Amino acid sequence: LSKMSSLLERLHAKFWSETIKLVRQVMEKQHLVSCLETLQKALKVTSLPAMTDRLESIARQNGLGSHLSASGTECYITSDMFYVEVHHGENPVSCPELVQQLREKNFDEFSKHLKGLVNLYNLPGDNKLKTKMYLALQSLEQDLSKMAIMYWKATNAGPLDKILHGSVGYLTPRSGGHLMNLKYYVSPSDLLDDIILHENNVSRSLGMNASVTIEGTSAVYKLPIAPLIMGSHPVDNKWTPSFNSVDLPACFFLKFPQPIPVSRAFVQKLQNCTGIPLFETQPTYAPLYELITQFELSKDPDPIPLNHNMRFYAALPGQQHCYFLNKDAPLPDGRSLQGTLVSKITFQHPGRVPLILNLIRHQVAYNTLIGSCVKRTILKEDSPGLLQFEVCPLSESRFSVSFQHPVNDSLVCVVMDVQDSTHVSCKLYKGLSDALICTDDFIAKVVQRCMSIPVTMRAIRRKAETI
Amino acid sequence: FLPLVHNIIKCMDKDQDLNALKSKFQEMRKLISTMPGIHLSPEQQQQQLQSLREQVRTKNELLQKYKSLCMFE
Amino acid sequence: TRERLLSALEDLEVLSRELIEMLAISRENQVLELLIHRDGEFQELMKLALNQGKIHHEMQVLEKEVEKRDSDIQ
Amino acid sequence: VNLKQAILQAWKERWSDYQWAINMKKFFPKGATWDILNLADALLEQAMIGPSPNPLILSYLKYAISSQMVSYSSVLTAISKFDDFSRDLCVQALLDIMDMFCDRLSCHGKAEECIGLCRAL
Repeated sequence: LSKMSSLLERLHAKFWSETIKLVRQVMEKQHLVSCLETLQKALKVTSLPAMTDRLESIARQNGLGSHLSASGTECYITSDMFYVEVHHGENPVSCPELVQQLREKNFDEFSKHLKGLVNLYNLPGDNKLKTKMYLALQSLEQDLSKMAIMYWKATNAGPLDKILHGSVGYLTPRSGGHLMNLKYYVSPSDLLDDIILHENNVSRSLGMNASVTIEGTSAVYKLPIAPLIMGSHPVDNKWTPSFNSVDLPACFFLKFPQPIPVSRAFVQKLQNCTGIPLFETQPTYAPLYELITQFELSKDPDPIPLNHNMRFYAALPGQQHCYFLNKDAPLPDGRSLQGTLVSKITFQHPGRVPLILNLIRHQVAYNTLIGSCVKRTILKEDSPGLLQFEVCPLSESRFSVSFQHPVNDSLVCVVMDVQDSTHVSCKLYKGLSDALICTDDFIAKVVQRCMSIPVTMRAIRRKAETI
Repeated sequence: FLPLVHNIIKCMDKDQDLNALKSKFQEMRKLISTMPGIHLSPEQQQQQLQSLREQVRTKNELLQKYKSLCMFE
Repeated sequence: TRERLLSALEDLEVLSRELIEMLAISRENQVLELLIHRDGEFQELMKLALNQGKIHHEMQVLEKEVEKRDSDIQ
Repeated sequence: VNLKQAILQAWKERWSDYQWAINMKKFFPKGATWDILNLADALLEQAMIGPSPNPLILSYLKYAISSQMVSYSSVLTAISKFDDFSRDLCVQALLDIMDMFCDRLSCHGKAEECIGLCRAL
């Protein structure tokens, strides 16, 4: 449309040397040109100074200072982040991640790495403390490394045990802009794909993660600037006490990529274990089952909201299931299970990080058991089957799945309590005059092998119907 | 094509007429690469190729028929 | 296809000149993006042109075989 | 058909207590004051199976007391037949149900119902 009048004014131009002479006279006499350049870096052909130009464009894009010394060597330069492609330290590592991205045509991941390296050193201090602040992170990282190695000294456990029940976790050290990732949990479903063997080339995203970092806060805290574990209790870790240290206006963080919904009693348990307040302002509490459903539905997004009204449907092989997750059922205190989304847990010194993680592992395990109901499969109002189930919270870390007896007509309620990360105990609750359905250890076996409600309910139904 | 326009923009950020006339001469080279010898739509090229394939097939089949056929014994 | 090639040529020519000239008189992202589209489509048509050149060489060999079989028939 | 099946259908499709009352009327043409059919017994059995009572069937029983569907005598007998006593939550629920009708405890019927209220007390 506008191109038609553009071609008409172009026909008027046919009816430019004077324009070049005008540009020359102005030469004898900003943002737009560089913006067009940064759009057009996509269309540059592969060549050595052109790739230097596109890397300079990445530098201008993420706010960093480019400097070439040749067509080979180009430096990205800011107050501490200084590295080349061919402050206060060497250029440490020829890291294969950045080189592997740049040897291919993967410049956006290079941009993400420079974004992460900006967000590491964007701390508010006058730059001197910044160095010391980064040093504190280094000390923390070293301590964290030792603890995982201490666990590897303790038992020669596989990576799965290192994830599920060990100290720290599967620990990927930092490399470029990617900060240090602890994998504290991987579910029995998310372990499997479409039956994964878990050998030490395990994926970064294969589970639930938490990245450790430093961040400037509004308060002042005392953090170590030295590797705090010089002496190690041979099966534990043991920390020499503080001061060294200095009172940086910052704190360590465990940032989760996807915010975890946690209950109120979790908030008090973690503020007891840490000592530092978690929610600086008090947030707006919500029922946990809303947040669990928003978490599980916002895993795989679609533009249509499900409009569930807490009545989820499950299409299974030899069965069809319905679930009522039943928020606002009252606890013994008289209130529903109220929780909020946590994303950043602040700790001061690294000895807290196993205990903290055990708490989060507990919480994440509980969410997976309530995560298995939240599905998008709509087998709406099918007259065959639709075994109508209910989930209610009797307490923190306990819940109950209530459902019709497969033989008789009284209710049967299976109460599940999540003791630890991989241990969930189960009790069948039955009328005094009913049929034998299952033993509790069978329910514990199916739960710990699958970590999903509907699979265990089908196991209950099938082992009832064989008898 | 377009990286020369990029160099003209880079020269404008630096400051010229030379690369502009080189772009004009490049469009003259574009005329020389419009010379080749193809003018029909590619559908018409496909029609011509299929018709000529059928022609060579039927002519070879006729000549093979008269290779094999003797009117006399 | 020559008409579409040449229209893309002259359009690219004088509209890129317009973009250069408005840069020069300033010291227009939409017509920029359309120039990007015209450049890509022109390069695609040049690839189709080289393919049709291969097709025409095949056609020349094929019509030589046509004339040889015609001479055998006659 | 049975009272257990009607209460259990009332649990399956979520019925509010008044819709439960209407559909309970519709399932059974003879009311039989609902105490011949032992409404309080079936509601207490299928409410007190878990460690904690499901609030749906307790809401059904609290409506069936506050509205005068079920006499106090049948409720007090069905409360008396529970024991177990290892679960404090079910016992607290039974004491709230007793907190509803106690101090009121007024039969308005035949004298045999009043004798039944005496034995139930």
